[PDB]
Amino acid sequence: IVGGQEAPRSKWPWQVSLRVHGPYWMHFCGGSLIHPQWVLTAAHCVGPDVKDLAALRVQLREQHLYYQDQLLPVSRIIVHPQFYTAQIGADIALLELEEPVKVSSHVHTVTLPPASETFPPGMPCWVTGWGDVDNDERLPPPFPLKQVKVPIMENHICDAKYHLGAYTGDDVRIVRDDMLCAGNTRRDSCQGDSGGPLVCKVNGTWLQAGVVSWGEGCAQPNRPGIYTRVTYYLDWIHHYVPK
Amino acid sequence: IVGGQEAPRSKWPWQVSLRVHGPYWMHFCGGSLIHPQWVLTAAHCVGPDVKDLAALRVQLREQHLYYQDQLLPVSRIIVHPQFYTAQIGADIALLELEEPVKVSSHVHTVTLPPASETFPPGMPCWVTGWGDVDNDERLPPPFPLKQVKVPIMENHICDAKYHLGAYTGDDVRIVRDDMLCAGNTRRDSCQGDSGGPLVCKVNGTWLQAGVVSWGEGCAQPNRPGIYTRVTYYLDWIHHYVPK
Amino acid sequence: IVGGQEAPRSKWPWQVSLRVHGPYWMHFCGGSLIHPQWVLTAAHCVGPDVKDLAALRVQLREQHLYYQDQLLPVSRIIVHPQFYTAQIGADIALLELEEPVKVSSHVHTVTLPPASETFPPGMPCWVTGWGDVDNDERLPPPFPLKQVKVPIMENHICDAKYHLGAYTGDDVRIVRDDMLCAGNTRRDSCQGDSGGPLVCKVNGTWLQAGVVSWGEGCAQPNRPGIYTRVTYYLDWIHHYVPK
Amino acid sequence: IVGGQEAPRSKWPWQVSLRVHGPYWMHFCGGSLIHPQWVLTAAHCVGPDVKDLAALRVQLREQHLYYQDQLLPVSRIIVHPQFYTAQIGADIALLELEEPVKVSSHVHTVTLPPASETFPPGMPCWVTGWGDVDNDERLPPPFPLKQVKVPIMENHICDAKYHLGAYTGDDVRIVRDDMLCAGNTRRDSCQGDSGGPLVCKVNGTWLQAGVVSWGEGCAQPNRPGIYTRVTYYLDWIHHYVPK
Ligand SMILES: CSc1cc(C(=O)N2CCC(c3cccc(CN)c3)CC2)cc([Si](C)(C)O[Si](C)(C)c2cc(SC)cc(C(=O)N3CCC(c4cccc(CN)c4)CC3)c2)c1
Ligand SMILES: CSc1cc(C(=O)N2CCC(c3cccc(CN)c3)CC2)cc([Si](C)(C)O[Si](C)(C)c2cc(SC)cc(C(=O)N3CCC(c4cccc(CN)c4)CC3)c2)c1
Repeated sequence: IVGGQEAPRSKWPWQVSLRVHGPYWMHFCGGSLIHPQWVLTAAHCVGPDVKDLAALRVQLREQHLYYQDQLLPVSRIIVHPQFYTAQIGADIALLELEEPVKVSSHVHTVTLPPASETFPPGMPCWVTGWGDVDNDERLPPPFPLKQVKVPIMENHICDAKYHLGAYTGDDVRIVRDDMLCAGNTRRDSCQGDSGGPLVCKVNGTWLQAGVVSWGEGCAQPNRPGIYTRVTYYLDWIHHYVPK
Repeated sequence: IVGGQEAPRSKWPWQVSLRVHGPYWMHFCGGSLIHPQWVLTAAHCVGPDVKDLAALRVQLREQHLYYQDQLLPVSRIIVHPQFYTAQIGADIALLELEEPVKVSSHVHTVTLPPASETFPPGMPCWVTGWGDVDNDERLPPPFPLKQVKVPIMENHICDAKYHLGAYTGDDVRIVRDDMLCAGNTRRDSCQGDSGGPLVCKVNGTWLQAGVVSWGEGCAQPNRPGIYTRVTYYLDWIHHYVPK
Repeated sequence: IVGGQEAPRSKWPWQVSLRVHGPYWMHFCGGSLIHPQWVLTAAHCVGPDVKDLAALRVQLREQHLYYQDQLLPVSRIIVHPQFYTAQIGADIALLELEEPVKVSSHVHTVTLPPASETFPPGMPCWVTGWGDVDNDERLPPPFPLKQVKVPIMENHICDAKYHLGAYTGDDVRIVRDDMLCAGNTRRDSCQGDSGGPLVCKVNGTWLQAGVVSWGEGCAQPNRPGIYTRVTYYLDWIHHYVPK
Repeated sequence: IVGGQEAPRSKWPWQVSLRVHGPYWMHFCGGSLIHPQWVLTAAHCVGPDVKDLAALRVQLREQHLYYQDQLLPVSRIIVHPQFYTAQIGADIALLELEEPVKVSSHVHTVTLPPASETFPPGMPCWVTGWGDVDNDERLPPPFPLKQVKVPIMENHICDAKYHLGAYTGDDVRIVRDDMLCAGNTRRDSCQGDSGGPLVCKVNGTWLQAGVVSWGEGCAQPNRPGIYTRVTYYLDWIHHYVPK
């Protein structure tokens, strides 16, 4: 997370950390708990190549990475079948846990948006995670969960920005319709935040608008953060995740 | 080049090395001389973001990088306006030299196929360059130009290979019609060979079939080298480059 | 610590971590609390070149680095004036804290041997720290304090081992009289354990025999861990540190 | 080499490159040819641990590293028996080739000094090699041999400089009598130059005064280059090398 601050303990009870087995169970991506037995993340975190489930664990909301881990194994990885890269799109995946988790005030699910929410500019939205705090700059020990409030920008404006300084033709769309843009040169998500939630407070309720997907670097001029737009994927999600 | 050998000095007289200004004029990509004043390369070598022309140079056929350079300035970079990443396609670009080269025995142009050329599956073709000799293993000093023989394959087969051990749906296309595949777990192009030529000798004439574009790593199981298919962009190339 | 395990929280109440200012207060060396206001460490951790006192802090006994630090400022660094490199010797230093620590169950001083103490060859001693778990392999998060049991050996034996597979003449001394050796190919101190304590329980009392100083790598054949011999510098230590 | 320039072809016909076997025969140190079958280098290049001769080669004077190698194997490594580290001293070694080399105007031996030469300040002296051109900055391709003219400074002045900014006691000698000091903040030897020659022109004849040994970094204030003083080691050399 570029900018923002350490999250209070009482916030974002749905944030998860994904871990891969190596010299230690290392954090490589975020996620969100959307049901007691399902985690929502980015496909590029766990694909497009098939991975060994045994080498994967999930860790539920922790204030500091690694310090009080209780790692949960995963029975299934479902990756959106149109996923190949994040720039093409469908950067979205589901992790099914081997057991349903017990929920509490500090660990519980996030609400998905109804299909028709657009998340226009000026909505209040936060992104969270344990990624880099700037380009090629890791989150320091003790690895506190960070949050940063990020401005949403309309897709056609974001797409036009991405064309600035580029050879790509103006009519060749960069930012796709299944994506959402947010952030600026002070406030952004970054590497290690992928797969985590962008959430907005609508009519009193926190809703997941996006999954951290990609960008050109982190907090660079005219290159805002790109997120998988969750509304585009609700039917796919509900094919696997009970309501 | 993975699984290759050093090229004899009489061969590949069209090969070029692209150089970027830092502590020295470092090689970052290959190219091919297709006209006395024009180099054909990959877009991803030089875009999608516009970079400074003064920081770029071209080096013509050389047995050993850096030893006896004669570096040529570039007057123009033309990047296909559809390019944004290699996986989406249109990974092709032209460099116009400030001067025509005085062509010779050691240096000369490669012939581009006619639009109708069907390079048959299995045809033995050659890819050349100064890239990595395996995954994350750089070509050692003294940086001899390498060559490797690689069998062309049908896009349908290469697509189906990319889908083995992958979550991507089988009907979702990974290898596209503007691409061409070649190579296997012993023979392949690699990082720093990008932009460089895949050539096939067809009824006795060396034709450029492909531009080194991308892959999942180098020489991995079921992940052949992917090349921009030259016949596909013939008209765009001829829009700028004289016959 | 190589070939060790995580220390129980009741043990090694004298262990300290030295911290240097960068992007965070990074651990670079261990130390031992030998008086409420004094830390014993290795000179090479802080010299031979004079560095800024404000960039240094001390952290007292902690189960996991970084998690719940309470960092203590240092009012003075005293480096043995004979020190220039560990191989020459006099690798020993004192840090005077700005304040006496309020000693307790969890935090307290280690006892230094009397000048006459002959720690016998073979005696089982313990070395503790947050250093590397093998050559060029850093202690993983969450950075638990480790311990390992290491047999003391006679300098004459350790010297002769250092000379095996070496050009150094057999009469030319490598391990010196102000040094003490311990460890084997399974058990040893390592990089980042430097300055930290080698302790032996002698007729029921934990005495500090050594300061982690140097070695040829960690846990290599015929290259035991070398430690500054505490009895040797007792008078210098007592020149500054009250009984 | 820090400062100075690429050496003309016609100079330093006695410079050698030492190579270790890995992905390629990589340069790790210099040396000088002092007899057709003997090379003079620094012990720390090839010790103090016994190394496998088969993994070692010597390369005689080359204008550019790697480009026209003819590597020679070594039958014997003789390391000064008092060597353990460079700061202790006796940083000197001999490589015996399996065959005597043929000498020419471009490849031939350097003259050793008579025992009584002191090489006082103001003598004109050059150091040569293929090392780093500044701290942690490698010599770029095409790796030209560099030279730099360096001022000699008297041992007691150099030793006093090394004490400046240090904890080490003023009467604890840092720069030993078997060493020689040369260089300043613009002109110095560096990592990869070790084992190579410092040579001075005395009464018309080029003489090797030093072997590149150590220092604190390269071209830092008050930290000039330190060399093994060849006059101290002439009897040892002549025990092995015919006159
Ligand atoms: C199977 S597709 C694929 C393959 C590879 C791969 O294996 N490669 C590349 C191809 C190479 C090659 C070359 C020549 C020949 C051959 C044939 N054998 C192969 C071998 C090695 C690598 C990638 Si990759 C994931 C490494 O893409 Si890019 C680093 C070039 C990339 C592309 C883009 S598009 C503008 C942005 C960024 C980038 O800036 N990132 C990634 C996203 C990060 C991020 C994360 C989270 C949030 C945000 C928003 N602030 C940003 C920031 C850093 C990075 C993709
Ligand atoms: C002012 S004295 C000095 C200076 C430098 C330094 O600045 N250098 C080296 C010389 C270079 C140079 C070359 C040519 C010319 C010039 C002149 N311009 C300079 C410049 C860079 C470096 C050192 Si240094 C600390 C980097 O010594 Si060594 C890496 C060669 C070394 C020497 C020895 S002696 C056998 C062992 C190890 C080693 O294996 N270690 C260190 C100890 C560690 C350790 C720590 C704790 C416990 C244990 C026990 N298992 C082991 C393990 C790794 C390492 C010391």
